[PDB]
Amino acid sequence: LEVAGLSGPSLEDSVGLFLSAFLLLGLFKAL
Amino acid sequence: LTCQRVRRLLPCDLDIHPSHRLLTLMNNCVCDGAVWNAFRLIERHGFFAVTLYLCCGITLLVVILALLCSI
Amino acid sequence: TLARAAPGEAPPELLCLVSHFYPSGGLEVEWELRSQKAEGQRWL
Amino acid sequence: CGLQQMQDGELTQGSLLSFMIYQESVGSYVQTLVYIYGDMLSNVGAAEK
Amino acid sequence: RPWTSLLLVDAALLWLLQGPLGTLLPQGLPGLWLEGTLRLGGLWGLLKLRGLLGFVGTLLLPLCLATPLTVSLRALVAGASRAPPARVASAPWSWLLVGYGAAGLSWSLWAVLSQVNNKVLMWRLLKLSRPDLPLL
Amino acid sequence: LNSRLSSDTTLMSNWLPLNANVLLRSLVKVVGLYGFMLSISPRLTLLSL
Repeated sequence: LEVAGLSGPSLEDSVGLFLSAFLLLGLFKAL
Repeated sequence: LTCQRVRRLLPCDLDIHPSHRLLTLMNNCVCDGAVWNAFRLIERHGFFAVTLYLCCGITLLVVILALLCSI
Repeated sequence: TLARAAPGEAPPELLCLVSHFYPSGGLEVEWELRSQKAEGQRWL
Repeated sequence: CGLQQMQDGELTQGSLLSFMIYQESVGSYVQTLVYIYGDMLSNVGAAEK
Repeated sequence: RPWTSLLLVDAALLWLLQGPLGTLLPQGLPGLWLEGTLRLGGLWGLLKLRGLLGFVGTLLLPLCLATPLTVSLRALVAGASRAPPARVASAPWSWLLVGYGAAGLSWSLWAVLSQVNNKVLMWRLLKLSRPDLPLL
Repeated sequence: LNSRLSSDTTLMSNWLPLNANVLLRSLVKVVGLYGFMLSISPRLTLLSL
């Protein structure tokens, strides 16, 4: 029985966070 | 992968100066010959998809020509 | 495949397949927690 | 990242190799496009007089 | 000054959202989206009141919506069949550190990224090259 | 003035044969390669950006 814990982000998760932040800041600049 | 059978020592495109080339992780598999094989791509992704993609690529150039002609 | 997250509620239903046994009768299936008596609705 | 996905079972070895080939090719093409466009712009704009 | 204040206010907001405030919020993607919106609203208000939004506002929207948005994209590509995502405040410190790093790196890239003269000169060159259209 | 007329004009048109060819080839190929790598794995395709 797996449970949710304090798992650290994977490398793909870090890349996704970077890309999402980049897109959001670009959108903020756009508007 | 039959592309990895040989080690690529020259740049994939010979019209690019060696100093402007990129040091690729996958030698001889990312060269245009190994990637853009019409028969292999048609077998793997279907005739319609490859034809559509090539048509889109060609229509990009057609659009560039149309823009130049509008002048 | 182990199971999903357990932040509270949403427990998946566990299926136990016993296949190709004779005689049909006399089979006793029991659920345990790892040893303890498992809790949860049970049927066949 | 692709190795992690393959270990997790999301995609097979052949799919990973094909995707790596395609993605490296597009990376090279996009870098070449950007560099050549910038080079043309620099050469045209250096002759401003 | 402004960075320490931002860190303190962010920590306070995350702690508040971890407590009874979070329980009211739903669970899953909507929960993360609402938590991010509340985080952004709190930061925006507490920085507008203290007059420290002159140069730190740009970093607010990414930092607060990088974790939820990311998750959404995953659930849209790899599917939502996996377990419901965890809230930002409840997540360990590594996620917060990676979010800070992502926001900072995106901010630096956008600063570097933010030409008209070159474009007009290139258009002039195209006008001059128009007579050679058949050859092209 | 003569230096402008004999060198800046050369600069303005010094790259068409190579740069134009490279740009057009890359433009033709990128769309198809992106389509293929989307067909294999949209997740890794988004990662590749």
